[PDB]
Amino acid sequence: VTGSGKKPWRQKGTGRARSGSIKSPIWRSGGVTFAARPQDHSQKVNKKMYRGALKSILSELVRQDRLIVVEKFSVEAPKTKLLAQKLKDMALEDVLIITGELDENLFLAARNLHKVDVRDATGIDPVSLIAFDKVVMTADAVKQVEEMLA
Amino acid sequence: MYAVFQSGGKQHRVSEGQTVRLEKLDIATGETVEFAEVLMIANGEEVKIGVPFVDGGVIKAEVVAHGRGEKVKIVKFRRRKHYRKQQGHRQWFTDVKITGISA
Amino acid sequence: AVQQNKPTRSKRGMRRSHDALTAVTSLSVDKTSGEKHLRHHITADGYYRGRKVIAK
Amino acid sequence: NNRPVYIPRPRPPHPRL
Amino acid sequence: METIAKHRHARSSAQKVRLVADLIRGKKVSQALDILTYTNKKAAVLVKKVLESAIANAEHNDGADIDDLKVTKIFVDEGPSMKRIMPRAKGRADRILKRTSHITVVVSDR
Amino acid sequence: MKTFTAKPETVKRDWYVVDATGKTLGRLATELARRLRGKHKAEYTPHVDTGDYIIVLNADKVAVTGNKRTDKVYYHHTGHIGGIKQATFEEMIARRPERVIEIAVKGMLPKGPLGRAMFRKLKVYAGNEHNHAAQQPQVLDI
Amino acid sequence: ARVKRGVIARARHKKILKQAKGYYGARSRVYRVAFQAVIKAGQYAYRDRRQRKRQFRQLWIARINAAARQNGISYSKFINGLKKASVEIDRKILADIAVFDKVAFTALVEKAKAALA
RNA sequence: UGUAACGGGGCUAAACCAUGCACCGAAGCUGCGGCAGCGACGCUUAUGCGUUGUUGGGUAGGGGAGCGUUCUGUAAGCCUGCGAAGGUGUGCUGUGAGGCAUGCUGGAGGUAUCAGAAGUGCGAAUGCUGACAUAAGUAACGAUAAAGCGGGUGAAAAGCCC
RNA sequence: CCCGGCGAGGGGAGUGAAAAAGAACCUGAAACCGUGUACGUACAAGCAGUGGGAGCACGCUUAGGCGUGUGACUGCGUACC
Repeated sequence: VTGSGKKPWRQKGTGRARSGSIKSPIWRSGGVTFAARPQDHSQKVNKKMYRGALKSILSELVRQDRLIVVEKFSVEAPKTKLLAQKLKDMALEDVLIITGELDENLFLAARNLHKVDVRDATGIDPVSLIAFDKVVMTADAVKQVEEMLA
Repeated sequence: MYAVFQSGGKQHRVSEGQTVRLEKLDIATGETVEFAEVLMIANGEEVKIGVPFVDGGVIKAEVVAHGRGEKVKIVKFRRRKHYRKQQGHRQWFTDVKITGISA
Repeated sequence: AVQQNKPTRSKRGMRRSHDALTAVTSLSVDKTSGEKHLRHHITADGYYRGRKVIAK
Repeated sequence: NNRPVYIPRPRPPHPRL
Repeated sequence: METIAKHRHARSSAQKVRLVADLIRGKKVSQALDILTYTNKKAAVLVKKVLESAIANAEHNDGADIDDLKVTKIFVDEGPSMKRIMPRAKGRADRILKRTSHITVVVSDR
Repeated sequence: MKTFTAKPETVKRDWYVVDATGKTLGRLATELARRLRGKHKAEYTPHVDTGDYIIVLNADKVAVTGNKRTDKVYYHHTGHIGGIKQATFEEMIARRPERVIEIAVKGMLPKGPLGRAMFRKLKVYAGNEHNHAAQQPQVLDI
Repeated sequence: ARVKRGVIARARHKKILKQAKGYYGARSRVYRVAFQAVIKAGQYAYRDRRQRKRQFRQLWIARINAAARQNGISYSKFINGLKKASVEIDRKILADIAVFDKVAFTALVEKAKAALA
């Protein structure tokens, strides 16, 4: 804290409490007894534990029929309107599209759709699977999952 | 025209057709209850209990309410000994109206 | 020389009970001009006992 | 509100020895 | 009617003015006016001016016939205080409070 | 239900006459305190003055056993540098015979506003005559 | 994540001051003094929940003793007679009967006297 | 300092000794209602118990279980200008910290449930800052070189001008 | 527009959804200081409360009490850290 180490007043004779510095934490305008510092909150998770949780999550999605497997999922042109129509007739509004190969055409179509996400099998995280109401996996996307999950 | 009877460990003097509050009883709110433990019955003529609980005296009473009493705050504090404690209590009670007093 | 405990507002008011002012409630009316004035005092315009005394 | 910049220096009238 | 009238930020202390206020509380305006005229206090002329204003407000903005008016309510409230530094002996300093007050007078015909 | 409490307005107080001739001071005084407190009534209430008015006659004829007639001493302080004054039983009787009986009752009653109130019921006279015949003061033998 | 305690602190102080309502002076206005007053009232309330039972017991005995003596028997004798006669009426009813029903009490003392004799 | 060596009144039994029968007397014991811990058994088996016995004063200290506040996800969901937060009363509710509904002011934000992280709870430290009391309408108004009157101006003159 | 000292301050009028939003200006808590109403208090001794409790003033159904406020009198009771 900006200031000086000079004692505000003498140790004895003054009728008020002993003080040592203007920057003491019990003083106005300067203090904070335990000041925070920039810290890393990331924690270690074992590889097997990460895989086990991912396997556990996928199984339960299948059990709650929240996971739908279909053939290749693609859009002819990079238009959000087309993607909205394709998801409308399927009665899906909050979906996570997982495809084996990432194509810019599908990536751009879903960019402006908040409730819709497009992802690759490699870039799969537990939070996304849990958060999204429905998960749609392509045939290719499914295959890569077992290979990486093993 | 009043009688004395023992209900919940404490005796009550109740006249005909009056409501008396007494400890909780295992009786539903819409059923009559019997008090055959009549300590004393008083009228124009006086009858006492040569043996406790008269001979055939009974009291007919109907349950009305099964509420809880006013909240009581219990405070325990030890001076200078760094010990304070708080508690609350609401005593269960049963309201019953006397319907009939026998002889 | 100095207090050991601060007196309450009750004691403060009790001490102040004798500080109330009193109204004159004794305003006399001049014989001639009929102007209210303090007894045994000249009026504002300069009258006393009827006859003008200031002439100013 | 403001600490008196000057603190008077007292004396020991009563040695109390 | 209400016909209130107040004078805010009077320099006089609330305590000192409050003695004058108690004199005329509940009295008719005619008796209140000459009571203040012959009261030897600075607060007397402050309160009298407020009372004159209240009567004028009633006469102009409200019904006439100010003869039957009474001072139903009158109270003095402490106002903002000005802090001043006054040197004392041995280099010490002390705070002088210039206390103000709000004088409120309410007159009505009923 | 709630225990009965006497209401001061609806209290009946009787008048009695006690002859204090040839009666032990303390034993007479003890009885008077009981009547003045109202403890003899079934509606007695500690915080209500349920007692009865008592007239005591022939105060100067009270009797004391033993040498108390000469050894009993009444001390009172005047609140001054050395103002401690003592009077024997004879001196009190000669000066004010009624005061000794009042002093005895005073100490046999509770201290406080209610205690003073019930003490005011007692009316001690030195002679055999009283001017309270308008109160129908029935004779009390005790 | 700085936390301001203005709202919570004001709630706690209001709760104590509400419980201190009716006390004299700073005991009903100032929290530091009100808290002590409220705590002391709590101790007294706990203590007097037990003194009340004995205080009323003393009052009933005094009432019975006055009524019994008026009938010509001491309290201790009267209670002993009831125990001998196998009467389970407690002091609360006995005092209540004496105040209201004089005839009923007269029967009780008569019953007690018979049992003693 | 004042009786002042029964707590007092007062007592010749209301003192002392011996015997006896009564009664008063605690938060002790019993009766009635309610809560919680621990060990068993008849049975429920992540929990009630038709049950059973017992325990529940407590500082230093150890163990267990919870309330509330700010922020993150759930949450572009939900409540909200026919009224959010905050403020101020009232009425219910839980063994507790608390919670719920609502009157008036307020004027646009708040946040269920379940998890996550803490600048997470103040009555004291001759604590720090601001505000406001007390003494108190009291002391004081700063050289004991000294003022008085007339007129003028002014809303007002012992202090200004003549 | 009016009171006032061609003041300060205020009461009307008008602006505005709102002027107890008037620049001393969002919300406006506490200490502290006031006016009004109900009850209590000038023969009574002490941590100012607690238990019991009459009377009085307000409201409620019933006509007896229930609530709210106050609280004479009385038992016990020497703050916190």
